[PDB]
Amino acid sequence: SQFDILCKTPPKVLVRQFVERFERPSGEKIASCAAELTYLCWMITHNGTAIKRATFMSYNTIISNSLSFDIVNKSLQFKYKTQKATILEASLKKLIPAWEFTIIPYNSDITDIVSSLQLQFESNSHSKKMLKALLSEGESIWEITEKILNSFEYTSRFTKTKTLYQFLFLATFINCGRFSDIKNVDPKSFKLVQNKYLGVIIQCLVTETKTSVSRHIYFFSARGRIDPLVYLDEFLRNSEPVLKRVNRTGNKQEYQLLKDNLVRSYNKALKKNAPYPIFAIKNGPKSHIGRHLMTSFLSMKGLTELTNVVGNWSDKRASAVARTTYTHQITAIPDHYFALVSRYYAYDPISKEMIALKDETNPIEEWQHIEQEGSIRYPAWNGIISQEVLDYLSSYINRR
Amino acid sequence: SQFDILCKTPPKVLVRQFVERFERPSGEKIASCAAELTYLCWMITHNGTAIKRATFMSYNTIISNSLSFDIVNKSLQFKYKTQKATILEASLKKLIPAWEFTIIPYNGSDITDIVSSLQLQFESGNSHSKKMLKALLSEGESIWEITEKILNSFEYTSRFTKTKTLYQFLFLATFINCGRFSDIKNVDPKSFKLVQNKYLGVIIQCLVTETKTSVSRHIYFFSARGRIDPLVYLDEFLRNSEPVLKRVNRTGNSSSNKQEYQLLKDNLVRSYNKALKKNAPYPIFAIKNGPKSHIGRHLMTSFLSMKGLTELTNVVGNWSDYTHQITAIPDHYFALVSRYYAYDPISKEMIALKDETNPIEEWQHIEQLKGSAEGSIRYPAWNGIISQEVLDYLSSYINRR
Amino acid sequence: SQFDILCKTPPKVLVRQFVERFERPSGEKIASCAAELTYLCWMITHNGTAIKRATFMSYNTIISNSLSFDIVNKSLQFKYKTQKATILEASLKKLIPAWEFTIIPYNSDITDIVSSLQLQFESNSHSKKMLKALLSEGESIWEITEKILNSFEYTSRFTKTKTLYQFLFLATFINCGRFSDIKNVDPKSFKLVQNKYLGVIIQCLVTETKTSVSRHIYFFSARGRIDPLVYLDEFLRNSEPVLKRVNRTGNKQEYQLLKDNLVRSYNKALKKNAPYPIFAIKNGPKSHIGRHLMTSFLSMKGLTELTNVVGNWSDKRASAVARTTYTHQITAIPDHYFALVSRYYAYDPISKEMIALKDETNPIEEWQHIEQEGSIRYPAWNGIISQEVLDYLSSYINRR
Amino acid sequence: SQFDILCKTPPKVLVRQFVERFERPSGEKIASCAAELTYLCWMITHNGTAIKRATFMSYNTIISNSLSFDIVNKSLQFKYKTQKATILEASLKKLIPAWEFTIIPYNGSDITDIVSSLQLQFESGNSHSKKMLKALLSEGESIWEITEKILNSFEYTSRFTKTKTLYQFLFLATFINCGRFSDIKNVDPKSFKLVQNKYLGVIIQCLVTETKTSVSRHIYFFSARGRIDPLVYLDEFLRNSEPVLKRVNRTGNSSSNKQEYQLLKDNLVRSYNKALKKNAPYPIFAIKNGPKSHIGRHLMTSFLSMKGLTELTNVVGNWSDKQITAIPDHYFALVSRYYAYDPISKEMIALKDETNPIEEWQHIEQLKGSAEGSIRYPAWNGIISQEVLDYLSSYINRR
DNA sequence: TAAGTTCCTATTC
DNA sequence: TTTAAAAGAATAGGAACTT
DNA sequence: TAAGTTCCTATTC
DNA sequence: TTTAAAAGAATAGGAACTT
DNA sequence: TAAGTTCCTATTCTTTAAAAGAATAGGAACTT
DNA sequence: TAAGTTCCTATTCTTTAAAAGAATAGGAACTT
Repeated sequence: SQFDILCKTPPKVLVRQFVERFERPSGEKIASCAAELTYLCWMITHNGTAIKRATFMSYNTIISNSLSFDIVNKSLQFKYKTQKATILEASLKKLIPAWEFTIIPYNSDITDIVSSLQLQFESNSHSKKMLKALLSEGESIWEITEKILNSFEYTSRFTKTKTLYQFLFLATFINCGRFSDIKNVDPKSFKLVQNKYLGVIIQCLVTETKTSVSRHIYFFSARGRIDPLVYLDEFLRNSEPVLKRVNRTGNKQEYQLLKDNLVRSYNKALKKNAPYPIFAIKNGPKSHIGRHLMTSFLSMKGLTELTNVVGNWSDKRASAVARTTYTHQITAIPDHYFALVSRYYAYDPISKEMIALKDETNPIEEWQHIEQEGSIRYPAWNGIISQEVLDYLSSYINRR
Repeated sequence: SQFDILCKTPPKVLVRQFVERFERPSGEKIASCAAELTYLCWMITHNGTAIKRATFMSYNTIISNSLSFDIVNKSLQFKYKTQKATILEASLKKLIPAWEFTIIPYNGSDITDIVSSLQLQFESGNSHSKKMLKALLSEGESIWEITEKILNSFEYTSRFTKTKTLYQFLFLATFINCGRFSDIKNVDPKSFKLVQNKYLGVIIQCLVTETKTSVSRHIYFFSARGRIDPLVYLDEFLRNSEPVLKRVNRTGNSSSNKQEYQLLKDNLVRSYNKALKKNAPYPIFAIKNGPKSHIGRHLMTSFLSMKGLTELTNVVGNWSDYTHQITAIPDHYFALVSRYYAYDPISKEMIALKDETNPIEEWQHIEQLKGSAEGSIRYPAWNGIISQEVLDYLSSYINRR
Repeated sequence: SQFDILCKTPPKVLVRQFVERFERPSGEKIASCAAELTYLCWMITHNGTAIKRATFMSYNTIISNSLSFDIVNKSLQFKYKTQKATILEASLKKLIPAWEFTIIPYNSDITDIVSSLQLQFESNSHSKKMLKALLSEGESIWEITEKILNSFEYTSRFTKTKTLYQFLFLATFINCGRFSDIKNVDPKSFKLVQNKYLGVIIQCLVTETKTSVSRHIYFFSARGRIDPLVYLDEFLRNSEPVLKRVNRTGNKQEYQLLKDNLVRSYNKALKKNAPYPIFAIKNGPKSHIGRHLMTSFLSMKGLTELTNVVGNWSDKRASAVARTTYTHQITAIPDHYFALVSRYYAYDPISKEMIALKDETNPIEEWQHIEQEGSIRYPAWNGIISQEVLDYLSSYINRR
Repeated sequence: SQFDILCKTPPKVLVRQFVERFERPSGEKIASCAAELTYLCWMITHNGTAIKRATFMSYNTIISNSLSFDIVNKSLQFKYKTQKATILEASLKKLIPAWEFTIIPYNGSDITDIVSSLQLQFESGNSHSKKMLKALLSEGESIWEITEKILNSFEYTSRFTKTKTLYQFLFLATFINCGRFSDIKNVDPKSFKLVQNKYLGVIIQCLVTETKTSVSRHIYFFSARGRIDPLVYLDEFLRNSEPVLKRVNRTGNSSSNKQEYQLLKDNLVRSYNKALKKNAPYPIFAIKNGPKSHIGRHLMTSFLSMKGLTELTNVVGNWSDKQITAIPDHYFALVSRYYAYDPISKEMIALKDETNPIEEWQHIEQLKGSAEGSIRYPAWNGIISQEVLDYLSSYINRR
């Protein structure tokens, strides 16, 4: 894609190509400066600091949509997310003195506004009210989860896809993370970590998150119909490692858990199977549904205090400076969080305790037996995902 | 009304009509651009963002009053609530290049004047309004006593039952919720629900979305001890007024969601104010431009203050400090306003009054025999609109008493 | 005083007199424009809004100290608490076009700065620490109160003064109010109000307070050697009604409780008798001691919640719009406040209750007997202070 | 030092000396105006407001490094942290009309440069520091384990007892209070008090006023369970170091109040850092410009975060948030280690370990008639509250 | 010996 | 690190007279 | 009959 | 009445191809 | 007398805005 | 088939600046 290409082009070459466009003034040539113009405007306002894919993408669009120019008077303007327009205009000019630039703050023309209105005239909150309904009716969060999960069971056209959809969904719910949170997981960071309520849980790491604050992603045995480890198994056995896509203009992590485009097909599917009204609403949550469900679950269950941590929201109860530079360790999802989500335990608002449900299978005890042929079951991830892990999962699976 | 019409006219048509006015320059034609000019100036400064009724109304007036023009020199000016006049003038011109526009800031001191003015005062309605309000609560009567009085002032002056019902309902409604007329008026009748309350058993709760500051809030109704009972007036209301189709109140064309009904009629306020004005159960109500339908809101604000519960004011009155965000009122608020309990400043808890009648218990009895879908019989007008579960509760409560 | 005179002069006359000063340019004449110049600058920046005494006083001084002028070049300047100097200068000029004005913001040049420093180089916190000591030591608040109170008992040169000092002091303490709070009480507003702990208490009203937020002042029977009603009695029988002084270039209230100058005489006394170190410190609290003491009492007793109300400090729990426009009734001093300060009861931080002290005289019961002549004991306030009140006090007194 | 001298020189004298430099235009003379030029530029932009040591120091350097001039054209320029350069230049000139001044903003981008720079990177500070810090806590050891290690790294490397005492005291001190060096150093020794705390009986509390952000805060010392005990290091400290006369740190020269004593010596930090640097009990400490004395602060910030108690961070560490505030009771409960925090209930739980600090306080508070505190800590006798010196003295022997 | 200081300069919060 | 300055309205004090 | 309405304008929050 | 605007970095959607 | 007053001046508190937007209150001629 | 992909564009999150001040860390030449 354009961005990948930008990343492949040498700085001087970019600047080079940008100038050539203005030597033999052509509409064909000036009309495409967009991508380059983006890179330049950024590099200027940030002094060589690399630019991230998404950002380049957004801005490129913004410029491309607003770009306009007069070849005769050598004047070109466009919109950009900035407030020090002048400084930028000056810079651009030094590069092409013969021209006049005019950067317009992103943040109009009547006839446009009008037609736009005249258009609408002929045609978020809704989704929030719909989610409320979805929840505030017959079933529970878990019941809803299973339903959504099952809506893929028969509709999917391939096994990989069915596997991917269900894995992703459940994954996003369990961790209250975004698509990108699950997608950018470094497969080589899978570990078994202890948890006083479940014996052990699988933990991996995501670094390239939205707010650039690393967090862990977990997988663990759950009681009942829905079991993460199971979907994790099905996942591993149908999808293979993905080479970490480059997401910024610069110059280490060779793999990523899912494919960047999984989200489109996922959303598209979730949209069609529409296991609930909410999913019909255009621009309504899609992949993000997982996140909202767990946020609600925690609330409804009376544990909002965990939400921020589980979901990874910069915590404001601590001075920014105190976080930015005096804290050196990815905050921990508290032990009991998993206890609850695993369903082998319940929460007593009064006794402020986890009450192990009298199910016959004890999560801890069963771990012991397992701890007391992995590389064979998951050949694709063999050599990538820790063997210690591949074994645990392999066992756990057969062990059932 | 003009606004409704604006909402019915297609964008291009509006712009169209606005231009035609300047083709065959006529006083008749240019003098009416007002409404259109308003729409345009807004759309420009807000980039397609819809405009609310009230706002359009205010601005339309402002322009209309200030509009002036020279057909010969093709120059037209008017006032508008803006500070980037130039940008706007430019825009207007592109639409009609042949003309010159001049937007004058709505918002933008000579000694000798000031002096003479003072020299005038030295020798011999608003600051008066606030005095009477202080007075009102300053004299003997308690808030509740005042409320009952005002309430009764409609009892024998109203010309119809509907009106008597409406006035008393509205008044008590606004007091109980410390809400504005619009708060009660824009309630979505289809949102009535029974909600539990540890002090009164249950209370009726509805929802208002189209509020002034566009911050949704709930409106409540509940059993109260004594001669004034909300549920009773709610009953009388329901049995004399009917659902009202939600009026459109902004240029958009959103035909999605948007509640289909509203609790009261937009014009109720005029007749209400007018009545409250004439019956003038108190001096305050005589003062021109003094509070009228708003009185309810001042009373509760004062009640809360005087009682030492200002912490609730902001929430109750709804002022600024994936959930469809809305904040309700604390449980004990109703406990107090219902009068079945008393507030203890020292402990800060709500204390029930050893008066035999304990509200909670009476709710139980009512909740016990259901199946008596007799609610839908007493309130036929709201049948199908207001939750049956609610219509039953009220119906029972009423008969049960 | 100058201010009173200003209030007596007609607007046009003032402006008149101000101009005459500049017709026959005289140092004598221009040097006195001060008072007038103040009035004008205010009226301008506030558009006819009346000006309060204190404010006029402060500003008059500020101008007077900074006023300077050149009769030859017709240029005059002075300092004033403003930031829109120009607007003001323009206005002044229209009144006297022949002149040039220059308003200098109240709230530079090196050589000045330097000399200033060179000056300092050669030459509040204390009082706060001293108060801490005063408190954070042996004697209790009440013990301290009695001592201070007694320090006037013999030092005073007259009975009226001894009465005034002791009344004022105890008054300010009981109500945690300033001098002005006690002084500006409308004597015609005395009432008997019920209180479920003491039977009844005397309540009066102050409107002309600093923050212009009316509040009530109380008097009540107290257990022990210090009894408000007693000092209230002694007060009433030695001082007389005071004509409400005008305090704004304007409102109705024909009388005020104390004389405006009582404070000087009071401070001066409290200063000399210095019953405590604190009172020696220049500019340290004088009449204000009473407030501080109660503020501390409430805190120390664990009842800060009452402080704001009792002392009257703008509520911050309700939007200003709400406080301003909609709140129409003075928040009420909670019932138990008096219970505590009266000393017939104690406060239990745990049980959150007032515990009546087993004293033999029940405040409530004794009220009954009294409720089951006054115009003779308090002839001066006869016709001014409610008879119902004069009787209650009269009785209570004799009844002892 | 230069700063102390500035503080000793009379205003008019300074301005005097500054002008003389320009009368007989000399490279020798103009080249030294630096310190004076600093004082002037500040006094101007702040109108007589005194200037703090550190600030003067920083600015003096900035000017000194940037100062340049032409004796022939009588033109002199330098950098300064300002944005209203002109106003300042004008002022300076009035003082020396014959000259032309040009104040250059300390804080600021040519494309072609940027580009080439990028074109360069395309082919092939804290960063490393922040990696090790992550590492530190990432590896095995717990915060407390790390603390003890660092603490012990001084035990045998120190060349004197005073120094060994100082280092260990300071370190543990900074950690317990999550304060800066200056926070511990500027404590007014005469402000020590024994305050009650429903979880440990009592704790020692002192006061610091001259803090970085000029927001006073308290510094505490208390009994802790295990090998690491603050009271113990506090004891060792008191018995080897002595009161320090509060150094003047601002050209305010206001004669009154101002505590006369400071807890530690201003230069303790250099040696401390230098030591911590060499003993490098951990990789982190090797990184140049990486945290050193500060380490204690970072540890507690992390401790609180990791423990799920960030709500306490701002208070404990003294950062701006929305009668100087003071640490919640349970904070000490936790750091003392006699109690454990329960995330689910959110209460502090004492450990069934026999030694209940509260009870042991009682015993100590009981048997009086022991002014023997003033005997163990003679140096601080008369400075540190006796009530305190007794408590510590007892506690110590009592163990 | 250096670890300690002393007194600026360089870095960081 | 951090981030509300100041208008406007009291309460002290100075000092020359009064009782 | 005048209280109630209709639809702007004037005021206030 | 109200009073954090917006840069920067995700997650939906559109639509023409692939299987 | 020197405490008690006058009448300014010097210090020290308390509380804060402006204006685009969006309601509520009033004016008049109509409606029932 | 259309579900599943590509590769942009359109919407919707998430957190916060810039720089004057004010400490802490380091450089070098001295010192106990």
